[PDB]
Amino acid sequence: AVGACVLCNSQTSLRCGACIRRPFLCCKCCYDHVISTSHKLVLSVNPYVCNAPGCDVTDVTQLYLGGMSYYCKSHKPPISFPLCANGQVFGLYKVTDFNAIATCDWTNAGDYILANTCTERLKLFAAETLKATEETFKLSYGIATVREVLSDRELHLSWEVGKPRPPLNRNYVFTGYQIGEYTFEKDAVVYRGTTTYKLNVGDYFVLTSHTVMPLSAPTLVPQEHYVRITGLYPTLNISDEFSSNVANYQKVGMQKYSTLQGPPGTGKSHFAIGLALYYPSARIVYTACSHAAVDALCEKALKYLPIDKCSRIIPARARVECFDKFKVNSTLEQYVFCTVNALPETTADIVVFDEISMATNYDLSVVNARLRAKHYVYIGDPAQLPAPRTLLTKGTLEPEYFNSVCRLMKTIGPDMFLGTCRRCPAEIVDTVSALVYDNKLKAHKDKSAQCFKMFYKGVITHDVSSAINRPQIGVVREFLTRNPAWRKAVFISPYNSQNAVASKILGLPTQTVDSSQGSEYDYVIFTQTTETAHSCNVNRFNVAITRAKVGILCIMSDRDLYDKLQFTSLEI
Ligand SMILES: [Zn+2]
Ligand SMILES: [Zn+2]
Ligand SMILES: [Zn+2]
Repeated sequence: AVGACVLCNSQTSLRCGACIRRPFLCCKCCYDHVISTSHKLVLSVNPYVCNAPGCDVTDVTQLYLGGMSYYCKSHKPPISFPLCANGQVFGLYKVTDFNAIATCDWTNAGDYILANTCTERLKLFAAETLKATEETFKLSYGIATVREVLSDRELHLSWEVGKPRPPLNRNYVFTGYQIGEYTFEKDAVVYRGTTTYKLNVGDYFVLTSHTVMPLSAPTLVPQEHYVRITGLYPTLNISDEFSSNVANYQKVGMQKYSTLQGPPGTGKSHFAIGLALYYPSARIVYTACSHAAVDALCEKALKYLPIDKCSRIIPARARVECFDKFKVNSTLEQYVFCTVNALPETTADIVVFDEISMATNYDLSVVNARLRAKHYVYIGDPAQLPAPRTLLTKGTLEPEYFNSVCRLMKTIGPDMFLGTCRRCPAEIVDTVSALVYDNKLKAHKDKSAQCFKMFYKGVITHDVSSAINRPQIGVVREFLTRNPAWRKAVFISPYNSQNAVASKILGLPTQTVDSSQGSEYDYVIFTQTTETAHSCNVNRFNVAITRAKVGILCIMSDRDLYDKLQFTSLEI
C-alpha cells in the first residue's frame, strides 16, 4: 500500500478509495481531489474511516487522528487533529483535469478530449478508468439463451427481462456456455461461432468482460533525436522498389519514435516491410490491434522477407481465423507478427505498430510495456476510422483525440507522409484530398470514368437502431442490370442491417465501412442509408470511397457529401 502519486510522482500511502482504479494521491493532491469531487473515501495502510463501533463516517473531511486511530467529530478524543487541514490530507511523507477523469461516465466526447490533452500519467489513469468502466458496462446487458435451432447459420433467442439487449453485429463478441465465442447478425437471426458446436437450446451467451490490468509504461516513450542511425545497420543495395522510402527509413534510425501518415493506398504496408529490407539485420516486431491488420502485414512480408525468419504469434484462445503461412508462436524469430493483446514480453531493434488510428491509449501503453525497442514506428492515418468507443453517445470524437500518436499527427504534423495514392481512380483521390488531407494527397491513377454519384434519399427503416434503405438497394439493383461489369462489386454501407437486406436482394459480397478499412476492391457500391452523424462522418466517408481501385457507385442521402463527391452524377 505504498507507491507514487498519479499527479506529481510524490511518495504516498494515500489512495482514493472512491476511484474505480484506486490511484495513489499525495497529501496536497489527495486534498485538492476530496475537496472538489464527491469522492471522500481515502485509503492508506488502513482506510480513513471512523474506528468508533457501528459508526459510518467515511468522509475524510469529517475525520480526525486520535492517537494512531481515526474518528469523526462525534467520536474523536480532545487531542485530535483533522485529517483535512492546510491544503493537505494527513498521510505518510507529508488537479482540475484529474477530477474530471475520476468522476466522468465516459459517455461525452469531452471526456476523451481531456483523456488525451492531459499529462502522460493522466493519459494512463484515463485509459485504465475508461477500460474498467467499459468492462463493468458489459455486465449491464442481459443473458441470451437459445430458444430454438433452425439450421447451421440461423436461430431464434430468449432475452433476460429488465436488463437491456446489446446490438447484434460482429462488433459484439459473446461467449457461449465454454462452448466457444459466438457472434450474431439480425425474426430469422444469423449465428456465427468461432468453434463448430451443434447449437443447443438452453445454453446461453455472455459478453466476455475481461479484467483491466494496470498501466505502467507511457502511451509514447520520451522522444530522442539522434545525429546518426542508432543500433540499426543499413544496406547500400536496397532495391529500386523501396528507394522512394530510403530518406524516410533513415529518419526511422535517427529518432526513438516516428509517426507515418499514410492515406489509402499510399504505400504503408510497402513502407513497413521495406524497413526490414533496409535494415536487414534488425529484429522487427510488427503489431496492430486487429488480426486483419497483422495478417495484411504478414501478406506483404510473405512476398519480400524470408519465410524462415517469420513467425505469426497466435493466442491460445484462437478467436477468429488468422495467417497460416508462418511458423506459429516461434517468439524468437527475426520477424514477429502479433496483435497487441497477444504480444509476448520481448525486445526488438524496431517495433512497427500499424493501423494507428484504431489504437487506444490503453493499446499504446500495452505495446510500450510488452516491447522494449531501439526504435518504434507508428503507421496509420488520423483521417481514417478510430477504435469504437462503446460508452460514447454524446458528441463526436475528432481525430486529434483518437490517441496520442493521432494527436501528434494532427497538431505538429506527422514525421513522414506518403503523398501519392496508387490505388484509387483520380475522382476518388481528388475528393478525399480536398475532404480530409487539405489538398496534399495526389492521384497516381488517372480518372477511371467509372465513379458515379446519385442523390437518392429513399426510405429509412430501422432494425432496432441499425438502418435500412430498401429504395437505395432498389436503385443499385436497377443500376446492376444496365451495368453488368458491376456484378463483381463489393457492397458497402455504414450499417450491417442495410448490408443484410443488400446481400439477400443483390447477392453482392457485403462489408461495413469499418470492416472495409485496410481492404481494396475493383468496384465498390456504397449506399449512405441515412444522413445521420454516423453516416456523414468524414473519416467513415473517406474510408468508404477509398476502397475502390477501378470504380465506385455512391447512392447518397447527405447533400453536403454528395456535392463534395467529384464523380459523374447519375439519374433515375
Ligand atoms: Zn500530488
Ligand atoms: Zn477519486
Ligand atoms: Zn464516529
